[PDB]
Amino acid sequence: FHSFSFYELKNVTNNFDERPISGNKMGEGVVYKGYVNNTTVAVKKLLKQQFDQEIKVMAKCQHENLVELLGFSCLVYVYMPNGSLLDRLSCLDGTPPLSWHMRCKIAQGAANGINFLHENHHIHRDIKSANILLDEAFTAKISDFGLARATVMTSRIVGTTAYMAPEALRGEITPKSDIYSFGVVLLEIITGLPAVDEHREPQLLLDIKEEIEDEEKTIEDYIDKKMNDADSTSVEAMYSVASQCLHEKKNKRPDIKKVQQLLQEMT
Ligand SMILES: Cc1ncc(-c2nc3c(OC4(C)CC4)nc(Nc4cnn(C5CC6(C5)CN(C)C6)c4)nc3cc2F)cn1
Repeated sequence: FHSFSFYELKNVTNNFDERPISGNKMGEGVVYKGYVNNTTVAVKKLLKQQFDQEIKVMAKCQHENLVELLGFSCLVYVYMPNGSLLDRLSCLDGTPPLSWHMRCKIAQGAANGINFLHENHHIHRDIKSANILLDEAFTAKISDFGLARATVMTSRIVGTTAYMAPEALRGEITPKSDIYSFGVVLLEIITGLPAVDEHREPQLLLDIKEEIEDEEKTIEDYIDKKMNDADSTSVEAMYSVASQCLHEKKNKRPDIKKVQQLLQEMT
C-alpha cells in the first residue's frame, strides 16, 4: 500500500470539502472525491480497532468483486464510478434504472465476493446494498471490512437492523448471518424497494416473503416496475435463492458456494 500523509489528502479534497457538487463530499466517518496522478479516489476520513481490521482484510483479500484500498495514514480507495447498489436501485441523482440483466451480473458478482471472503475465513457482519459498490462496468464490489471477523458470540451487537439475521440480533457471529443479509439484498434487487422504509407498509422488506408464502401476494406483484427485460422464470429463480437465504433457522440456509451455484444456473 501507498503510505500517505494527512496534508496531501487535504488539498486533493480541497480543504476536505464537506458539500455536494451543484465541493468534494459524495456522502457518509465521511467520504469525499479526489485524485492521485490520474487515479480517481474516494477518501474515507474517519474506531481505532476498526481501522486496524480494514487494513488487515484489504492486505489479505484481493478479488475483482471486492473494493481496492490504495492508501492509509484516513483510508483511500479507487473511486467507484457508479456508487452503491442502494443509490442505483433508488435512481439517486437521476441515474437511469438497472435492467434485469445488469441486476443478475450484480447479484452474481456480489455472491462471488462473499464466497472469496468465506473462503479466506472472514465474516463481513454488514452485507447490505449500501456496501455493494459498482465500478465503470457495474461489476459488484463488496466494501466496508471494519467490523469483519476471522459459533462465537459478542456483547456488542453491530450492523444494519433491516439486513441482520435473527441469531445476529441475539449476538451470534456466524458466516450463515452474511447469507441471510445477502437474501435481503436479493429482495431489493428484485423489488427495487429499500430494506426499510418508515413511510411504507410493510416497513421491512423481508416481511414480503411471509406475504408471498401466505399467498396474500405474489413475487410477480412485487417485481420492480422500473425494468422492461425481466422474465418470470429468472425472477422466480432469484427469489427462490433469496427465500433459501432468509430461512429463520441458520443451518437450513444454503452456503455461499451453493448460492453462487444457484445464481450461475439462473443465467
Ligand atoms: C470502508 C469503505 N468506505 C468507502 C468505500 C468506498 N466508497 C465509495 C463511495 O461511497 C459512497 C456511495 C458514499 C459515497 N462512493 C464511490 N463513488 C461514488 C459515489 N457516488 N457516486 C455517484 C454515482 C454518480 C456519482 C452519479 N453518476 C453520474 C455517477 C459515485 N466510490 C466509493 C469507493 C469506495 F471504495 C469503501 N470502503
